[PDB]
Amino acid sequence: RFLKVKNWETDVVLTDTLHLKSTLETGCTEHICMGSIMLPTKDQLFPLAKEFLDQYYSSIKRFGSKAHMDRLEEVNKEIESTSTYQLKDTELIYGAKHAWRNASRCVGRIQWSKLQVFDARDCTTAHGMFNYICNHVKYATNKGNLRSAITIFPQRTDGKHDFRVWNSQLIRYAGYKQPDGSTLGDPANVQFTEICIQQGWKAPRGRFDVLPLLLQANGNDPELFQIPPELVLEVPIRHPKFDWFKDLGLKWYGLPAVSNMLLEIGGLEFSACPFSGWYMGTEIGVRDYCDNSRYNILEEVAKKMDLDMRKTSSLWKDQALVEINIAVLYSFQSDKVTIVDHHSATESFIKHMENEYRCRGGCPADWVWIVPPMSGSITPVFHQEMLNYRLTPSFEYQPDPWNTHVW
Amino acid sequence: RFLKVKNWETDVVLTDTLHLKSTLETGCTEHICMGSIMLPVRTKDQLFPLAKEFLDQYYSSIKRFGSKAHMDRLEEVNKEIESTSTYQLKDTELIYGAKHAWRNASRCVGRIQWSKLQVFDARDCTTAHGMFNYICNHVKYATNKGNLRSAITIFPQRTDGKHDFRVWNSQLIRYAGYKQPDGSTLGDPANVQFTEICIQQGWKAPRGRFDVLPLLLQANGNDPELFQIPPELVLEVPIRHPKFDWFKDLGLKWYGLPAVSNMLLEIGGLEFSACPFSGWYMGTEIGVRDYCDNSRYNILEEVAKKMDLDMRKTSSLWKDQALVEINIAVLYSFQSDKVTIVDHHSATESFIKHMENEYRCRGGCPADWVWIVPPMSGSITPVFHQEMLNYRLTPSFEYQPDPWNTHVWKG
Ligand code: HEM
Ligand code: HEM
Ligand SMILES: Cc1cc(N)nc(CCc2cncc([C@@H](CN)Cc3cc(C)cc(N)n3)c2)c1
Ligand SMILES: Cc1cc(N)nc(CCc2cncc([C@@H](CN)Cc3cc(C)cc(N)n3)c2)c1
Ligand SMILES: C[C@H](O)[C@H](O)[C@H]1CNc2nc(N)[nH]c(=O)c2N1
Ligand SMILES: C[C@H](O)[C@H](O)[C@H]1CNc2nc(N)[nH]c(=O)c2N1
Ligand SMILES: [Zn+2]
Repeated sequence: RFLKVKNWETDVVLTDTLHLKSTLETGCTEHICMGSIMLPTKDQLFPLAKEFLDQYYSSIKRFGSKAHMDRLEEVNKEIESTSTYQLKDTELIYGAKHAWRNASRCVGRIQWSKLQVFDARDCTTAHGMFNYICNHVKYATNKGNLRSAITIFPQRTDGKHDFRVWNSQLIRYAGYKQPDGSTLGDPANVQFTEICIQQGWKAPRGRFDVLPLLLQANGNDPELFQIPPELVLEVPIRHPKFDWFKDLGLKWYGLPAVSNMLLEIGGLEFSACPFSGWYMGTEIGVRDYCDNSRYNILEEVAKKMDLDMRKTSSLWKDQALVEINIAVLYSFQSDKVTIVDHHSATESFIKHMENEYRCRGGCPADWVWIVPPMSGSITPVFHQEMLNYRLTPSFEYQPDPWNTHVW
Repeated sequence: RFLKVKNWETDVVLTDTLHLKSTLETGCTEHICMGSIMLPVRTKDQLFPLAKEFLDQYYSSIKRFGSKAHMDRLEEVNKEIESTSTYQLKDTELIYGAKHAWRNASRCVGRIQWSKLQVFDARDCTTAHGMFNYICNHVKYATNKGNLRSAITIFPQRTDGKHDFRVWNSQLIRYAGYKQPDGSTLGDPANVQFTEICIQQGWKAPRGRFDVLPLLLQANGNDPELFQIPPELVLEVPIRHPKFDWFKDLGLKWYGLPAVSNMLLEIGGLEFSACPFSGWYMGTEIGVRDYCDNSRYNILEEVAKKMDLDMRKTSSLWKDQALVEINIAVLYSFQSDKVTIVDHHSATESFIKHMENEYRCRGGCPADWVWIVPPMSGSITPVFHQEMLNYRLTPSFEYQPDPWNTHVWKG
């Protein structure tokens, strides 16, 4: 019930006590570990509010104070009466920053306290949503000098009036299945693109078409908006040594921005809360470019490199993977767009974990996600034991809205 | 109940019912997942149900469940337990149990091979000298001049825990590590403590970078004794690279036979505390972990220097570049010497076909994703994208504490 984690490279042992405050369930039991599974009213609301306000007032050294008691007081009266409550600005910013601090799959949490929070709780239409998201995108992009941000739309009320961004990230490329049988563009986005054409988008039918946003205000049917083209910073991918690389015609966008998660703070649920930081190079160069079900380019790059593709044991895939990843990092750095390589990011995460252990008594961390998808054991996180558990405030996965929406 | 796992690359979904047979615990709870934690004297009482569970599995596997033969065997074991407090396995039961401990080993990517395992029954062994002879014969049979064959040698079971057989080596073949007064290490830093024990026990250390360690063997709870494996039985591979002619001059070599000797084999509640087992290497074990871990031979620097990579910024990915070349070299070397080895692409692809077969015929395949995914290039292997359920089935292999921590020295 007080637990140790050991680093097997360095022999450092840390004691975790923060897990005792874990709220939600993990999916695991005493009999089965589900560590690799991607997706494992008034009465309930008052304890969630209390738990949250206690942690808030504690964080500002005023736990137990008259101002603490008066606030539980007020939120209590407000729930009783209105059956929900409204967070104060300060509470909303604290909640959002802690939802990131608590994101156990996120390697970049050393940054967690430097998060610009945009309060869009006064938004009422999808046009208003579109405006807020363009401003978020412009602020966060900052001409390539990226800054972390979140934009928080109104909280769920009765569940019939949800705000949702239908897109999974604010910026993604379209996918279209061909007469050919194959797929042009990103195969991850084929279903979403169909909904877009079906809601009226005029698809340019190219390999790298930025999808339009599909926004849902107050439970209405979602509407389509194109992000101003000049606000989507993209990077053409070249290689520092291979002049033929540019000829593949690859590009990626600078801003990773998740838009389908649910932010939960003191029992309140913010179903549209797009957030963004900056990329770790492997995300584009290993996953986006090299997954077999994504742009799947390994074979072309290997062929251009003239490697022996006859046998798996020449490690042609591995060789080409490294080159692709050198090209991503080089292209972002040349164009001065913030990016971090997986060595430097995971080293920061170990420093972060030590800080959180020391100052907070723990850091929930999901090893399956924190260890990079290439070169795992040459990053320090591979060697680091991690305990995974769920603290609130949190970001939660929620089902695709086209499955929920009644039109 | 049914549990589902999905492959995110293929959309294949599998349904697991086998987890309903697990009883041992995971370390996890509804509140904490310990899936990345490395490590998360029995009464007649507990023993008969364990024996019964095993014999029932064994008899079902031979299509004789509930037979007279089955009922007779239960009766026999039952009487033996209450008369002598333990029992002895038949040879057929021992073979079945050892094959199943491998099939159940959720951290093992090589399990497509589980039903091909040569079992050496060393239960008539009584002394450390006899253990040495048996382990030499295992080495020679398993090596097979480079055409490696899986095998396991099983020493007598635990009785009161005061008479245990133990191999003190963590693997049958490993290199010595010596800590120098300046704080540097010569040879394999993973084996420094064990090397010091050997030297203390009277081993005359060559003090080179690749000295094969002597066996340190404990029979019947006695003080352990040192033995050197005949060097002609230790097959080694000098490591060279197919295009880089300077790679040979790094002076690297490795041994061909990976042979775990510190684990405990549990079969129907009996504990085999000395049960060395061996297969063949996946290239990354040597080329990623043994050579490139910072706490092991740690050669990335020197390799990238010779490749003249840009080393001033990690973002040149120099470490990744040198990593791939080292791994090509390990595989090229073993292949060129006709020593069995498997690359991580072939091995994971075979593993996925084994896992799907297991789901169809057995209702599941417990698998530890943290260990199954290779330590380089994880997501270009198909296991990265495969959801896995980890749970504990018996017969099984378990970790045990190192014997120098628990041994009562007789002197
Ligand atoms: C600032 C730089 C950041 C870096 C380098 C970074 C790094 C990453 C990486 C590599 C992942 C895994 C993504 C994947 O495999 O698809 C991730 C996941 C995540 N990060 Fe971050 N992060 C950053 C900022 C943020 C911010 C600003 C937030 C929230 C405010 C956030 C919350 C999350 C969440 C919730 C996940 C899990 C996403 C999912 O389940 O799909 N991160 N982080
Ligand atoms: C035949 C070829 C085999 C291959 C290619 C193979 C592959 C591997 C690999 C790569 C690991 C991880 C090793 C590590 O990270 O240190 C491993 C773990 C393991 N394998 Fe195998 N395996 C093989 C045969 C065997 C055999 C014959 C047995 C037992 C009869 C066995 C039982 C295990 C066990 C118990 C582990 C976990 C080891 C531990 O916790 O340290 N495997 N397997
Ligand atoms: C804020 C942020 C920063 C940063 N550097 N990178 C990101 C990546 C976000 C992301 C981009 N594409 C895909 C994803 C995937 C999981 N790889 C989304 C996903 C899918 C599924 C099935 C489950 C789940 N929890 N998450 C996530 C976000
Ligand atoms: C039979 C077999 C086949 C094959 N291809 N490879 C092997 C390798 C075995 C091995 C070699 N060095 C080191 C190990 C380590 C864990 N990396 C032993 C270990 C350490 C710790 C702390 C825990 C644990 N369960 N196991 C295991 C064995
Ligand atoms: C099945 C497995 O959980 C799934 O492939 C995971 C593995 N680790 C991951 N790690 C990160 N960072 N992102 C991911 O999408 C995944 N996918
Ligand atoms: C802390 C973490 O569990 C540890 O480094 C693990 C990760 N995965 C591994 N996987 C294999 N095959 N062998 C190992 O030693 C490890 N070590
Ligand atoms: Zn778990």
